Amino acid sequence: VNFFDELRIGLATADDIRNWSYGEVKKPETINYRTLKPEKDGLFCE
Amino acid sequence: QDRYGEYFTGAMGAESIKKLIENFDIDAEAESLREVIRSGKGQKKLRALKRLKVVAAFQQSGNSPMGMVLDAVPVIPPELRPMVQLDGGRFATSDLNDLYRRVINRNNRLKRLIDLGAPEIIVNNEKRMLQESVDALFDNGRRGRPVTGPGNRPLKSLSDLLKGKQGRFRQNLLGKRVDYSGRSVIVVGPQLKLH
Amino acid sequence: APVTHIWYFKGVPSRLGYLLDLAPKDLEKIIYFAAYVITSVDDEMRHNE
Amino acid sequence: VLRGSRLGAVSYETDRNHDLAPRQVARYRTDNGEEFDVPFADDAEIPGTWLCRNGLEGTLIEGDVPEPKKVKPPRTHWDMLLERRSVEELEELLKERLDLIKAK
Amino acid sequence: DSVRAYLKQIGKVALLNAEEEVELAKRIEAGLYATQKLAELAEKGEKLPVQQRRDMQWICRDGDRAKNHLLEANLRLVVSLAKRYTGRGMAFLDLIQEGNLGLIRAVEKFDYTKGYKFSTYATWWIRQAITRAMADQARTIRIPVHMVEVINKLGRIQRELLQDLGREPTPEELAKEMDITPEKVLEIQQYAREPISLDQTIGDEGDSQLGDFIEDSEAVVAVDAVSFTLLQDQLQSVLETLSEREAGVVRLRFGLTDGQPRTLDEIGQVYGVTRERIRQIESKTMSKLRHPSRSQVLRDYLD
DNA sequence: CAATTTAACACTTTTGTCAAGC
DNA sequence: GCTTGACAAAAGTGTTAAATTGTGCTATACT
Repeated sequence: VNFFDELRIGLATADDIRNWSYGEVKKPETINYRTLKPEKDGLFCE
Repeated sequence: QDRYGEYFTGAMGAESIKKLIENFDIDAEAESLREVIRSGKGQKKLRALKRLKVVAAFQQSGNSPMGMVLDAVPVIPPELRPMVQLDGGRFATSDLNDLYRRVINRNNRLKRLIDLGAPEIIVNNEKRMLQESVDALFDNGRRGRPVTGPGNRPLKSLSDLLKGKQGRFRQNLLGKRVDYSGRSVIVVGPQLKLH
Repeated sequence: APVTHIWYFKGVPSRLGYLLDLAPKDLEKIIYFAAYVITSVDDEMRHNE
Repeated sequence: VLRGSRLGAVSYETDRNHDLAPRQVARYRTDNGEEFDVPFADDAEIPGTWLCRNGLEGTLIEGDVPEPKKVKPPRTHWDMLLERRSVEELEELLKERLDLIKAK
Repeated sequence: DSVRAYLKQIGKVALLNAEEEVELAKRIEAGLYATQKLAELAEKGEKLPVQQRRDMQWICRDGDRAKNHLLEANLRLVVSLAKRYTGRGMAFLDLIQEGNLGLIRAVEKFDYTKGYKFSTYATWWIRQAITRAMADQARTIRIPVHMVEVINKLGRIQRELLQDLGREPTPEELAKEMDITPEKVLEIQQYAREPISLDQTIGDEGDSQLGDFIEDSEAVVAVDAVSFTLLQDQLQSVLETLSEREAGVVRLRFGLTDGQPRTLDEIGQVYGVTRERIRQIESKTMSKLRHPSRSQVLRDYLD
């Protein structure tokens, strides 16, 4: 690290966005009200 | 469509734009604008010159222009939009994880609504809602009156985290608080040496 | 369904319109489902009949 | 002034690759043709289907046929119409409607 | 607001009269039967004549178009109900859109033989659809439907009791009406509380937001982080002061070598001696270490 | 109302333990 | 320095009683 020569910014296509991700968010829930755990496929899924 | 549907194609919404740009040739527009500029005696020269900058910008660097239409959107990592329980059990949450929620809702309903083949009067309204939700997610207020949610305050979009006084481009250059530091009032020491 | 990136629709100038050659307040109707637009006309096919 | 915490806690342990958990990688393919890898422990019991990055429930490559994973069929508009109309009534309905289009 | 486009677009179709609803429903049923006939008869051949085939396909298309028209003419009903439930947490236009999904179900189930108007039946389906939608989607932290209903019941009872008494009731007063223990209603009230916005401004000015001043309880404390390592060394130096014969048992017993504690029997997998003898060796080593000659070396690390 | 998950409980197996004495 | 017999406490294994969660349907008429 710290050997950076330049930093470039450009348009991102759907392929790049799909490559960055580790999985898609299929449901809107975030955390369960009782056990306060992240939900199976929510915005906070582990 | 009923009379002549076999010899023409039409569409509406962002799908129409995607189909329009799919087979659009960049070189032809650049050459046409360049020729109009060469024939500069026409008053269209100014508008053609204004367009040519963007057209050449897309004409160069090889990257395609289809990136302006999104078939998928990224999700920021959770801890940059965290949900934290304050002392006493009361929860505090960033606005982002609400905006995303809307996009997740209206999308799913659409994926349901299409399955049962609802009339276009409903499917097109659903698509309009989905696009408006995405637009509010990226830049809230660019549409018009921004979404507010709880209270009567606008919800911070992604762009709002880089745009205003608060952000990683304005607040980052204003320095950071540091450890191994202190502060105190001063009095005159006449017996001290200069160092 | 695909969605346009708002940065390039309401760019002032609208880079999208400048690229594909439609003026602002026209793409606005296109984008938000308020007006139809023809994406292809088969000139040879229609001329055949 | 006020304090809070994330949904988890921190651990101060230090060790590194000098401890190795025996692991092997399974291979999956999805509907659209994309392929993916998943490292599992040597306890294995690898599942026949896995939810990959792209969101498609891909299938393992080693087996000729995966676990059937059979599920009940869906309920559709005819199947619910049949719960209120007898086939004998539908026959008469069809006859009645065919009479009008036959009029011309 | 920009819902006006939907209102305009649905305004181009006129309402149905009492006699058109039955016609549309009967057409839908006939078209469905025709489609199912064309689907079924293919399983055994049974060619139909070209004229009958075309007429039956026209019947199918007419049924589909009649279903679409029936949905179109009744889309106006959903907004009149959605305007009642607006402001409870979900967007007005989302309310309308997801009530439409109950409207399709109402059209699916509606029949004319009962001799009732389409509105009479469709209203129930639209209302339950809107209720379910609001219950599921109205909160950032999802609350199952039955929990939402009990919360609403508590709110309803509390409002009346506050209007009567003139002040917020004690939990037992609400319990006397809920037929559940006061602590139960106190827990329901905790479940009901909404999260606050982390981005809200603090300090009476736009200087900063609340999130900028939350102290993290589970922080990586530096002095502890190093201190533990020192112990993990110091302890080793004490264990290394023993003979390997003694040291191995403790290192295996508590899992120092690989992080997994081992039962008395499993230590014998490399040492060979029986579990009781391993216990005796553990006791010997355990008493030797606790002697002051080695305790003082690391006593004060416990805090 | 059906389906799913949590827990309450009986039994089996293992883990820890004392003394004889080799 | 250590094996063996014998015992009780702790903890896995499975059943199932109870608690929680998801889902379809309510037909005067109401647009």
